[PDB]
Amino acid sequence: NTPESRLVAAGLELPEVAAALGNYEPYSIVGSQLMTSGQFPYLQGKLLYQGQLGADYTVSEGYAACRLATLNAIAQLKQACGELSRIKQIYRLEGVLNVHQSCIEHPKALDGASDLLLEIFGEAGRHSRMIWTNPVMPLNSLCLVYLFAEL
Amino acid sequence: MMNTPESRLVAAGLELPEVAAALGNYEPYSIVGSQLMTSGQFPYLQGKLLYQGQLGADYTVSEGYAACRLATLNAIAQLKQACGELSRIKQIYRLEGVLNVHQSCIEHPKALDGASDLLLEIFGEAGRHSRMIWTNPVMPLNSLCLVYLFAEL
Amino acid sequence: MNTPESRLVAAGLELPEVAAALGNYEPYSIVGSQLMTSGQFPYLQGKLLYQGQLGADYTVSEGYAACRLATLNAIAQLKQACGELSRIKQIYRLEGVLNVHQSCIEHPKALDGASDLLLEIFGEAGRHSRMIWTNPVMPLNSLCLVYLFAEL
Ligand SMILES: [Ca+2]
Ligand code: NA
Ligand code: NA
Ligand code: NA
Repeated sequence: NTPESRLVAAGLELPEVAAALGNYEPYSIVGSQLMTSGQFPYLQGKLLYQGQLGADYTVSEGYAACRLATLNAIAQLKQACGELSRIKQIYRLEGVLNVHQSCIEHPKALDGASDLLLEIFGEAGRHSRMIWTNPVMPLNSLCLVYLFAEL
Repeated sequence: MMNTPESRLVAAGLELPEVAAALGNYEPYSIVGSQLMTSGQFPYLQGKLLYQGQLGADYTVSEGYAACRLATLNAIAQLKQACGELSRIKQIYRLEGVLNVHQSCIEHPKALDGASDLLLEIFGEAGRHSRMIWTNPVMPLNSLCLVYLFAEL
Repeated sequence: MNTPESRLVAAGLELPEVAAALGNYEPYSIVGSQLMTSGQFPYLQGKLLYQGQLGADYTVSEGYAACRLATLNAIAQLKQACGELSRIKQIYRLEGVLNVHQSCIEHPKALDGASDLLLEIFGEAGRHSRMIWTNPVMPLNSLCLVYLFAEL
């Protein structure tokens, strides 16, 4: 029973992996640690969420956005390791959101990422996390997600 | 008798707080190999978030220093829960801190020294760390700061 | 041999003197085979050359120049730690912070100043993943801060 089967059972198709925005690699590996560059909420090559939590998007939409960015991040991890069953653990999630001052519910939005990790990787998806808000995002994305995996 | 981090906390008159619950569906710490890393730690005292606002607007630099010190005390409580005896930590090799800072203030590195100085006070040479610092406009719980620690076991 | 040092020479780049910490922390630390710097600034001859905000005070090409200079500072730090830059197996990660005005989202182009220098100087050993942030307030009002992670 693989992460891939769970994606199928959840009705989730892994997107095509997006190109870097600059002269960097989409992931790197040091020893047993695999880490992604920033992953966006793309669907069918379109950046679906462009704006700010609390102003343009509700918390439930932010949740959806972090879920989709994480699906993109998982696509990136699959590209890197072939079979997602090779991943011993997704030990760390780090996420950035653009958030209006009137809203401090961004940890709920980032649960979109956390929840998918647990859904797809099970106990292997239990992770620590970091959260940031930034005023300006690449592509005006609502969010950016980074994953760290142990092989 | 023994020069443990715990004895230094006692000597400093510092009691470790109870470890706060996660704000979402994540672990308070994770371990990969010999690397133990916390999730975000807040300046809680007796279950109350003591600093809520922005450096330079709501809090002075010395208050930010105190806030980062308290968040780091919380982070040390988290580490103690994870490893039992803080003597088991070979080094706190990295501190990463976030503050909410008003444009009129660039003395946030001095605030984050509240964290760095406590790591050195409590862990001695094992507390020597590199560090990252960020400012963010919006914080969870409107906290003035958030601290993350990374330790080698 | 073609080495990072020889490539710096070829690019006409001199490594700056390594700046002091802004607080009670180490300029780098090491866990296992992983070396990680603290924040590195765009210093030239001991002067912080870029103080302000991308899109407001500095253009994208100036941001690129700033990130390049901060990265040259970071490489100076790496050379101090490792002695010979050939001993670095890889610069596996770059993490950069910029202060950026709402009117500008071309900060990834500015951070390419850092990414491009790593590739120019370290070649294949300079291929890295990266993280980018924007923060409203920076230490020393620097335009940018760069952090490097190297495998030893
Ligand atoms: Ca990191
Ligand atoms: Na909307
Ligand atoms: Na006040
Ligand atoms: Na200018």
